Amino acid sequence: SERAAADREWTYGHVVVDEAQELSEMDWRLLMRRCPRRSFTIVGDLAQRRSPAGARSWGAMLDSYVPGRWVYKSLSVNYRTPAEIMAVAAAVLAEFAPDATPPDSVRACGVAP
Amino acid sequence: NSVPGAPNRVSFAKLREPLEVPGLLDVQTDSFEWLVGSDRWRQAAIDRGEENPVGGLEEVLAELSPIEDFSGSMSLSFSDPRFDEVKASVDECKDKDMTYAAPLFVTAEFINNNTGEIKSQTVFMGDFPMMTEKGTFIINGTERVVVSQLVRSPGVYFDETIDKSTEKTLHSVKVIPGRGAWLEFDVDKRDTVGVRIDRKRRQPVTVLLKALGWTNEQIVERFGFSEIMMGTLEKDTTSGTDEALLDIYRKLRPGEPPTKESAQTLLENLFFKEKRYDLARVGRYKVNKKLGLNAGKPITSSTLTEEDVVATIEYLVRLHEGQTSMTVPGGVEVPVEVDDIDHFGNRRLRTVGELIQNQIRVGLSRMERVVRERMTTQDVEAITPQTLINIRPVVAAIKEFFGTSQLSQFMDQNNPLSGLTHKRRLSALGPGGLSRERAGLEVRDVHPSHYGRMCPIETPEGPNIGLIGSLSVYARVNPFGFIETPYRKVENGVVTDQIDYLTADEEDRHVVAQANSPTDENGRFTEDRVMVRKKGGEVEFVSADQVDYMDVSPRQMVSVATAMIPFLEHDDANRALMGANMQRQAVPLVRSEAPLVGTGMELRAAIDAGDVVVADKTGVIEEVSADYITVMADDGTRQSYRLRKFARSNHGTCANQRPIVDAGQRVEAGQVIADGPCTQNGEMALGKNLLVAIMPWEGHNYEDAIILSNRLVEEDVLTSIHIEEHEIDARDTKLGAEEITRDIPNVSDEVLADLDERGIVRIGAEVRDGDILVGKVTPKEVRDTSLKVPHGESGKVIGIRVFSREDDDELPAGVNELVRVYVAQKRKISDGDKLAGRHGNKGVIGKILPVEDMPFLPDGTPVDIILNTHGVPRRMNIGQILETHLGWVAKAGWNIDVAAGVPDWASKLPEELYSAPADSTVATPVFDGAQEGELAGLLGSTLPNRDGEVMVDADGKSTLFDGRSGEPFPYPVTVGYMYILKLHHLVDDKIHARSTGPYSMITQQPLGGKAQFGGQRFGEMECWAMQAYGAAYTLQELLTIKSDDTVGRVKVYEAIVKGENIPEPGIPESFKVLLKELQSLCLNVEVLS
Repeated sequence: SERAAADREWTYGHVVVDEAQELSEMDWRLLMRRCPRRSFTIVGDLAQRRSPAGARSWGAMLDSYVPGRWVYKSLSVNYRTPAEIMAVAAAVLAEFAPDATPPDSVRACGVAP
Repeated sequence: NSVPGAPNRVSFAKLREPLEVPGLLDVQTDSFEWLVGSDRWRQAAIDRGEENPVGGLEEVLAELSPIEDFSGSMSLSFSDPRFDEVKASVDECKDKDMTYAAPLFVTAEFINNNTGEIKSQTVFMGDFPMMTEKGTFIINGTERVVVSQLVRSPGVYFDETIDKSTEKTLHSVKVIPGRGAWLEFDVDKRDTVGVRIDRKRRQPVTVLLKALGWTNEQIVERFGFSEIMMGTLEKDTTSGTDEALLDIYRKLRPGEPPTKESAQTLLENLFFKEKRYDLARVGRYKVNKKLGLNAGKPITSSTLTEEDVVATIEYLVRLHEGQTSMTVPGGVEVPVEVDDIDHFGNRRLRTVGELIQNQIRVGLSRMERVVRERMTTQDVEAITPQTLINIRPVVAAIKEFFGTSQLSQFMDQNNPLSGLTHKRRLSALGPGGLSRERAGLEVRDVHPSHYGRMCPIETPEGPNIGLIGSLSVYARVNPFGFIETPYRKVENGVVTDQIDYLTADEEDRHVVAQANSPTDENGRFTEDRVMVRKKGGEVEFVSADQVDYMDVSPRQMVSVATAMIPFLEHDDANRALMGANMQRQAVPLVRSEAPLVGTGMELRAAIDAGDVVVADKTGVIEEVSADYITVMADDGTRQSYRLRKFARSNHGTCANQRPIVDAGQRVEAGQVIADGPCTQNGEMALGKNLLVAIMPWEGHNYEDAIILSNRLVEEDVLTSIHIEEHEIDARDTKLGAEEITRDIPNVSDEVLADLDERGIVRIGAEVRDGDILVGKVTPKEVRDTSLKVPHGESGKVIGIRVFSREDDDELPAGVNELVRVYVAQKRKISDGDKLAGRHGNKGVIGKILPVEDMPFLPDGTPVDIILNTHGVPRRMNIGQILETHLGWVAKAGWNIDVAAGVPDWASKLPEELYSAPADSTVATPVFDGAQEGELAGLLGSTLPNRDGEVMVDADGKSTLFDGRSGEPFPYPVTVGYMYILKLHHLVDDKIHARSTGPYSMITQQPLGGKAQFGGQRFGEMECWAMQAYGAAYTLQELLTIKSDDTVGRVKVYEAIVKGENIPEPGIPESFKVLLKELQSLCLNVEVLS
């Protein structure tokens, strides 16, 4: 850790990125300058972006470095959060170019908000 | 036995040898045969080998021929080498300082395509030195040995490593040919693959791939499973085949005018053209089996390719990525792994024949350049080979390999075994291997691929430990130069009698068992968990059904000088090393005596060395004299063997042969007819058996010192003859002639009495330091520069060897005469002389005692050597105790009383070993020999003495008497017979002293050495030690009046001779030049007071 953090030309072996939707194209550029082995564990969401730079698309950030090779998987069902709050925040999200992809929440057995 | 005149030597061996000891210089004769393409090797190869057996000369020429020119018009070709009989013989070559050589001829054909004409001639290529049946060469008189070489085989080698800075595990690849340039690849600390074409700047790897005509589509179909290689592609500013070839011709030929065709002809005529890059059949085979290529194919095409330069990268990349399995697109599956570098499936043996092949190749390349120089400057159809060909270069190469190399060594003959281990030697140094940059600590170690191929023990003690070694006794050499050792094929658990000579690569694939493993009914094992080795030497116990091979014998992994150490499994390894390397440097004795307790490997080591004489043909003996022997065979042909008498070895020892046969003796073939310097009846006798008592004496055997009787001096037991050679040359000086005469300048005529007419010394006379040997006068009118005896030397003048120019025999540039005088000295054992046994037990001789004050036995027998108790257990060499015991058991015979059956300690003994007379001889093979049950109860038997009294009990001990006091030592002492060796480390050769003499006139100190008559180094640590005492005057004295001060040593000599107070430098003296030159620099200096 101390050898690496003190160096910029350091080639890592793996790179984990949480809340990935908040990195500018130059951030991904620097990263891929760090990991040539292109072993990534990117996690994120596009509808919950805060930065304006952001990505808005993984292909925009990756096809420049890993074209057609990058795998993509999306979790489908929702179980942790009730479906009441989910409909609340899904019709909240139903604004500003929603194209809403609400994951189907289940097992809500309590008092509504 | 299996030898005609084999003196019986009973053996405790309980195992049978399904394979006899192969020849012991068949590694220095098979290769020369190969080279000269003798018919013996031809047959041997046609049996198991190709149907077109090419030699080593044939191959060289075939690669040379045909010599075409740029115009493809006129061609030259060589073929049909042919050797005519030797001009002289070995003995003549030595007597005359000639060389043992045979003329070599070659058929040269000269074709012209214009006219279709031929001008064949049988041209002469010079005299070629020959390998004597003893495995030697003879050069200007001296026997010389061309020692084999251990070298990295050609091929591809991948080596992981760690980055000094990043401490990052990275990888690499290196392609090394037998001839040409190297080709490396790397995966860098930044995950960028790259290449190092001809060890130049590290440019990327896709550059190459493109320079061979690859499109990114191909680079991405072949690769693409990886993402560091694509990332390397992406960062190739030099996109474009021709831009890449420009990059390469630039990095190689930087700046100078380029060209595309030049580019292709460089990228081709550096790797793919089989005249500037060659992977000999071994490199091709290694590459093929490594990468998964060309399985079961005709290896004929021995050069690089474009498919392998790609499979190499692919292997590398699946290596960095942890992939264990590879499959070239069309090849066969393969294991992905790193390649060890000390392993012997990768190391290979350059034998003498290969070395001489290479130097002949050099000479021929030069002769070819000359042929060309001389072919396009002489009218066509009028030039003939004899005009195109100048052999003078080739001979030089030959005359430069033997005369001056590192693998061509003066023969190491202190004794037969010293020369026989100089030939089965394996040297990791010399041009072609590691020279100085890799004399580290991981190549000098033992590797489990040494089992049966290189001895783990026999390696000299000096600076070449782990570099030089000795080949084992059951080992031979593949044609590819890899070393092979035999094993026995197991099929279901039952040891077959079938042999297989495996090499390390093959061995690592199976489970190789051990020789002592038991067998009950035609082979099957008795146990269930038998012990074996494995790939990485990983000894393990395993079920006897998992087994696939087996060792023919123990003593497989040991050498000659180490299979002649009895009870070796009872001695640790450093002292066994000592024992071997001291058994090499043992001086021959006047009368030789062979060991009572010995090993079975002492008959062959003398037959297979060559100092014995053996019968070429069966027959009877017609005449026997000291010098000549004359045999009449059954075929009627009469043979005549001349014997060496008091000839000087290359180390001062004697080389006297002596007959052991009587007229009218029906000898067989291979039967010993004469014994050599250290043999008796045909088996190595390097020392003598002595009566030893293991006990401390009155301080005179303290700290590894030891005691002797004066008997060993009266009877000339440890006496040895040493001969010395002194030469003087009467060469030109331009002031007249260096003349050798008796009318010496004015000197005592009494010095001119032992000189013959010609001013040379008279045979039979005795000399002493200073005494004249040959009067040589160099003109001035005349001075005196004669040959006088050196310091610390004397002896009888044996004989003389003169070489004149009035015969024109041969003499070097500017000489008219040479005189060689030999002088002999009988040297007796003395206080200081080193002495040893085969177990690393060594010491100097502190006291020589009269026999009347030596511990004696109740029968009156005084012991001959006293050895102390304290050195045995901390040095871990008790094999000598066992040797002592068995020596007793053999000098006093034995009779096991079987009246009531065979004792239980003898239920494993070979019958014919239930009895023996006195002075018997036995054999304890290193790892199959005398045990301790077979040796405990075998000490009780011990037939009584002439008076019926048993002088040694069942524990190995007697009861001695103080020859001084008279009383018996109050405790029983361990007595027996031990085989003891006298060594070249003698004190007449080490005592050095100096008061005055010659200096170096460069550093202006005395010279360093003993022949130089020099002084002793007083160093820095010694000056520290001299300061810590507070001694200032000794230091001043030593640093000024003895070495450097040249105006003080004279004052001192004069003072002393006059008896006046030895002076003192009034003001230091090394200071004055520095004083001047600092004053000269305008820096005032004032010596104060």
